[PDB]
Amino acid sequence: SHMLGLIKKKNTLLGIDISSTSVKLLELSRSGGRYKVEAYAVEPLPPNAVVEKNIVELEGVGQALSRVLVKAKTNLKSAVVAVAGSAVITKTIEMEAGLSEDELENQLKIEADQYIPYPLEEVAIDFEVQGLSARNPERVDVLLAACRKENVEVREAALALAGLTAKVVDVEAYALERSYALLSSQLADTDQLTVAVVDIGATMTTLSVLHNGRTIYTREQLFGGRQLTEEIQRRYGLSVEEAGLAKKQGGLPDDYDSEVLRPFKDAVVQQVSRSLQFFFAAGQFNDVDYIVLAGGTASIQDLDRLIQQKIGTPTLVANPFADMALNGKVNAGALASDAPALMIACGLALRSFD
Amino acid sequence: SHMLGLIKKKANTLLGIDISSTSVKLLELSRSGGRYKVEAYAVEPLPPNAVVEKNIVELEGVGQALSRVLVKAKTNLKSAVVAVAGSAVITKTIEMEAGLSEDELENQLKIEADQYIPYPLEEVAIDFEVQGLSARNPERVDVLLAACRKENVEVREAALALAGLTAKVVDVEAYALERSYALLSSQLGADTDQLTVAVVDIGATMTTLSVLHNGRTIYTREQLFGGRQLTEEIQRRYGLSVEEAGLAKKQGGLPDDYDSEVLRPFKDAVVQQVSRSLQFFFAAGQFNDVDYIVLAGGTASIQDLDRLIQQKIGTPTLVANPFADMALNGKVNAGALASDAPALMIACGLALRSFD
Ligand SMILES: Nc1ncnc2c1ncn2[C@@H]1O[C@H](COP(=O)(O)OP(=O)(O)O)[C@@H](O)[C@H]1O
Ligand SMILES: Nc1ncnc2c1ncn2[C@@H]1O[C@H](COP(=O)(O)OP(=O)(O)O)[C@@H](O)[C@H]1O
Ligand SMILES: [Mg+2]
Ligand SMILES: [Mg+2]
Ligand SMILES: [Mg+2]
Repeated sequence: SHMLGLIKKKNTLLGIDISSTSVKLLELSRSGGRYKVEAYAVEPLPPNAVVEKNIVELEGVGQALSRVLVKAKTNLKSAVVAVAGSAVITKTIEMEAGLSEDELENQLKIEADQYIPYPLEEVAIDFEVQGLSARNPERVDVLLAACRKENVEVREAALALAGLTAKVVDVEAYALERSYALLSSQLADTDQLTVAVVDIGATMTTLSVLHNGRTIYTREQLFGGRQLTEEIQRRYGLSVEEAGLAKKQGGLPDDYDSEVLRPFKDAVVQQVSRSLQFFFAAGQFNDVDYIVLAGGTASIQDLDRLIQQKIGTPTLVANPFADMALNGKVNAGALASDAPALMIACGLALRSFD
Repeated sequence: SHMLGLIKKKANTLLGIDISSTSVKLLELSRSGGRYKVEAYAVEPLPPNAVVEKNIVELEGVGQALSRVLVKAKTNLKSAVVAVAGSAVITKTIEMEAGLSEDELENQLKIEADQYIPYPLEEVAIDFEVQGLSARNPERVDVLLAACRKENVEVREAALALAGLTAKVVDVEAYALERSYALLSSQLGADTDQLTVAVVDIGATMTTLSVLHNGRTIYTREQLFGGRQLTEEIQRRYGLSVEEAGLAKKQGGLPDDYDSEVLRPFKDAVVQQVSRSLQFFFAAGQFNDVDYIVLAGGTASIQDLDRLIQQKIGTPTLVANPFADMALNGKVNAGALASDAPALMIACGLALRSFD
């Protein structure tokens, strides 16, 4: 009766991106092929509640999660969250064919130890049979992915504090690929291009090269928009909130562009340039067809122009909601201005439709 | 721990297999974000008396046709979505004990569903979905059950096995129609989400009217009239067999008297067919008009049949084309697909189930 579809298959999940400085919620639905944004909200975190990709203050995250639900105003209580790909170990091993799912699980629990740095008791294991081994029909190819149990369990607890349940623990790299596939309109078929996605966060910048939809390269750096925030704080005597608000609202003195924003803009360019060079010297690729700017920092005025000017590669700000429709309860202007920072959240929400 | 998704979920694309009374249709779709693509497509006629009405009679005959439709389609997919007719499915909402798991619920549902379903206890296939807490009593839950005869599932399951195919999903044809209809938004000049459309599927031995309001089916009527009538009229008049007459219909090498004595009278009979069925639906509810009439089925490819119906009923009419906004695989014959499009609605809808 598992095959029965006498009842129409009818199951959406919240896209919840937990970063170092904020919590982002996105809810999607679709009618045929066209997607629609049901709900959206962003909540700042208490400082040092989430350092790096690691949750430290559990209650602080839970509170942030609780409040972001209210502003989004949605009914959904199940969500998709993600761990960093840097925290996941992936390995392809071969196993005996003809094993049941339980037998396969038992063997993989015991032998995972042999394929993972982590101690055996602290590991969350995910697996997938790929098919029969090419060499030998007696064996199957098994994909194995592991991370420390702590990473899953801490996010479990964090969502629980907001009454939320993680139906799926995704990997940020996968979420990026899903939302990037929607940029095909904004770009030619995303299915035939080589594209450098530069996610410029607050404290973290990440280059992700995608060829025909699949990630083929990833590099990270401790560079981000907080650098711009801290320089506004220092020059004008503002707190983190005031300075962050000042970026968007633009109420700063005349010397802001030349003394603060442009030097930061240049640091962004140098950062992007070095990362591309690292990628070119890492494989067959000599060039990318496009650079897609992502993260809140990508909304900096004419940052895309500057990168085009200094690098010579077509650059645009990510907007996964270009073709989508909107619920009347969603602010079109707010979403549009925050669009490049919602790539991960959108990709997490797209996991509902896989 | 099935929350884990450390490995990316992928690769669950299913063949759309539309089994009718006279043919088997295969369609394979892929996706690139939201944009769909036609990967594979083939059509194989069925041996006579293999499928009468919606009932499979010659199992080996359907299996063999399925084997042959695979070769022509040239696909590596071995999993498929097949459908039963909605007339074979009963839908009922019943009230059950709360706190029971789904597995717990299914076992007990065998005993409880019997009172409400017109099928034998040991001969029924039951699908169910919990809706939520009962309004009458929050200690109980409302459960939607949909049932059909076990045989309808098993025979299509066996037919596919004979061709090395697996039925991963047994869909309902009405659901398949809704999925492919949602794609007509472009050609219809309006969003499928806000529109009222009467879909007239004119098959070989059957015509079916389906009214869709904002994307959902709110009415369905069917009759045993179809393109075989045209074929049977060609058979007798010119002394041609089923194959020759059916081939002549599309190719049309026929004698000058074909248009006035056979083709046009059939055109008019179709109009009479569509006309009555619409009046049935208007007199069945608030609706006094439909915005569009969508012609589906192979018989809908009769030239200017859409214009005739539009003029004689007064409602905008077009021939269904679910592949308008789709890229095509290089191995797929663009011309053949274009001419067979209105007959591929169900097959397209079945393949779209891969993405639900
Ligand atoms: N319109 C904007 N202009 C400039 N900077 C912005 C804008 N919107 C957001 N930011 C910056 O984006 C940074 C946060 O980026 P985001 O990717 O959304 O979170 P994270 O960096 O934690 O992943 C903050 O430093 C904020 O100052
Ligand atoms: N181009 C065409 N012109 C006229 N009739 C056609 C054309 N193509 C197919 N037909 C007729 O349409 C019928 C096929 O209907 P179809 O929907 O494919 O069958 P079913 O749904 O009953 O399996 C056949 O009787 C065929 O003669
Ligand atoms: Mg981020
Ligand atoms: Mg009964
Ligand atoms: Mg049909």
